[PDB]
Amino acid sequence: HHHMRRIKHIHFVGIGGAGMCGIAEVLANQGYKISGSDIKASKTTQQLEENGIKVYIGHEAENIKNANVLVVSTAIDPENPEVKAAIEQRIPIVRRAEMLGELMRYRHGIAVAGTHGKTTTTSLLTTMLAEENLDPTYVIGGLLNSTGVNAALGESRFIVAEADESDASFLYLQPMAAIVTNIDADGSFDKLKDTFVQFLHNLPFYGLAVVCGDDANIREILPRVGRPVITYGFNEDNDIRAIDVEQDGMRSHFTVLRKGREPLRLTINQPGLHNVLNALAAIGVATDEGVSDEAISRALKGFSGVG
Ligand SMILES: Nc1ncnc2c1ncn2[C@@H]1O[C@H](COP(=O)(O)OP(=O)(O)NP(=O)(O)O)[C@@H](O)[C@H]1O
Ligand SMILES: [Mg+2]
Ligand SMILES: [Mg+2]
Repeated sequence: HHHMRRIKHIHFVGIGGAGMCGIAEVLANQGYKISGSDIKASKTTQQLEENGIKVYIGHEAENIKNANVLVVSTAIDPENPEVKAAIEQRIPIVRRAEMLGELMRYRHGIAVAGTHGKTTTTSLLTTMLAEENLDPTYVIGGLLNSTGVNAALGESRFIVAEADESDASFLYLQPMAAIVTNIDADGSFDKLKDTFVQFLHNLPFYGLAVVCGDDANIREILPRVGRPVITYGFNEDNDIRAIDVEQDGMRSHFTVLRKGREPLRLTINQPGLHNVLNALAAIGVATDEGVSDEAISRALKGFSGVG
């Protein structure tokens, strides 16, 4: 991937906050100098230090020394001393989602959205690409148990990332493929559906959206999407269907049907009908990306979960 013009030192304000340390880890593995700051030392900050990322405790204006850009979680608060010093010194400040957007530039990015099941689905799809030997970069909002990290840099073109709908963060992403697991109510619910539509409009006109056709709210916004859509679910009118579902204690067995493919029997190593649906979402993108049946089966059968 190309260098970012004149960016050598990136400083994360609130690096112990959610979503921040995974981006910092990927950028660090790419060769950027990564520093950060946070209110209180934590298991996240103690660890970031262990991989060479200096993590100041307490926000002092001097913590942004030598930084070329600052990363904040969502909004820019001028009352924060590091933020205020950066504005005084004309240092750029971007939100986390915009920095994640830049990791997708020049990559084949897959953004996993939905109200529930993003972390699980992102993990499943990442494992499927790993099993196909496609070494993906990934950014998960949780510990991938198979690797022991939230996020890692891969050498392939792929990056799989959680796409957060809160604060409309995911509109800063420019993916080549997207998942929407569900759109659940519990601003207004109508604005929220609009933003999911906007998110999919960020796909290129030829990009793929894999969405759960069992969800009535997803079904409602499909006429507005204007991109290639593949629906998954249990219902009969889905492009991708799990049938013959058997809940077997901590494991589930099902058959996935896919247009132009022979029926495929699978076992997912996690309980719950929602995780069969999450696996269908990952299967959808993985199939389109060329992942073999064997890689999909191995990934699902032995799935170590997300911490
Ligand atoms: N498809 C689903 N539909 C509804 N609930 C689900 C689904 N998948 C998982 N869950 C539930 O959501 C909980 C958290 O799952 P997770 O995969 O971390 O979701 P997320 O979309 O990443 N959530 P958040 O990042 O907190 O907005 C799970 O432990 C389940 O209780
Ligand atoms: Mg949430
Ligand atoms: Mg999550």
